[PDB]
Amino acid sequence: WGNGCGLFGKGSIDTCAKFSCTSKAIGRTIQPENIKYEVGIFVHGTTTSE
Amino acid sequence: QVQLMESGPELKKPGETVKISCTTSGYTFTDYAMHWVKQAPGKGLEWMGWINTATGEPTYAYDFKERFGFSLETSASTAFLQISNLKIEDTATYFCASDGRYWYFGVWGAGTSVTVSSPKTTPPSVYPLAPVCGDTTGSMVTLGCLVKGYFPEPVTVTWNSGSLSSGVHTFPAVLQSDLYTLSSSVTVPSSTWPSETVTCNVAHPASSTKVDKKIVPR
Repeated sequence: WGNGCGLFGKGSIDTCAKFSCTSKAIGRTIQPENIKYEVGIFVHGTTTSE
Repeated sequence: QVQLMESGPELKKPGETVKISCTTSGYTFTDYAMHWVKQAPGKGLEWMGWINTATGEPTYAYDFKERFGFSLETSASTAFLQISNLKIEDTATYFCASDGRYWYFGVWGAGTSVTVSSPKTTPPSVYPLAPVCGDTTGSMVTLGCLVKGYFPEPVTVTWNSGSLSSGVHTFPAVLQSDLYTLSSSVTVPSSTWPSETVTCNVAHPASSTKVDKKIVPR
């Protein structure tokens, strides 16, 4: 009877808080045709350290 | 018998607070909720809300929330309507009801007219109004009484101590600088004026002024 109501032992409330995202991660999905491969190929001839 | 009486007409100013009382009879008080209904100045009835009485729980209509309140007193069967931060737009008549739940109620409250304004209590300006030549039409001379700038309501405007009510029309008054201006016209035949005395008696007990003005010919 002290707080807000004339009954005892129970109650009901709805607590709402606006959501705010400070930071978010992002994922990616890989398409098969989009995949590229850079393949270095070399044959040994006359060479230097350079 | 179930009869709902309320606090009478109340004089208020913007920025104050008020608790509007509704006293109920004929039934046990906590057994019926109190439906609160505001009547807008445009004579719209705007429903304020109902207070669960048991349990003492007010239920507001969303427009009425947080500046209004519903409070109760169980023993003397008096329901209270509390208002904080009075506003001039709240000048209106307020009502209470004895709850029959989703069918509403069978008994209406007596009503409470709140007046939110910022005037000084003032006696009216009571002017005997002399009719001209164009004012006499069809064997009757119309006479009139201007009641100007009085606060607060009401004013009792009679003619010759109310002896002649025949052609008397007492018109309503509206707000001018929070002062009220009305006019009253008595219709008597041309043979009765200015042969017989015609005096408009304006009784304003709120300002304690009873004014007697007789119209004289020009």
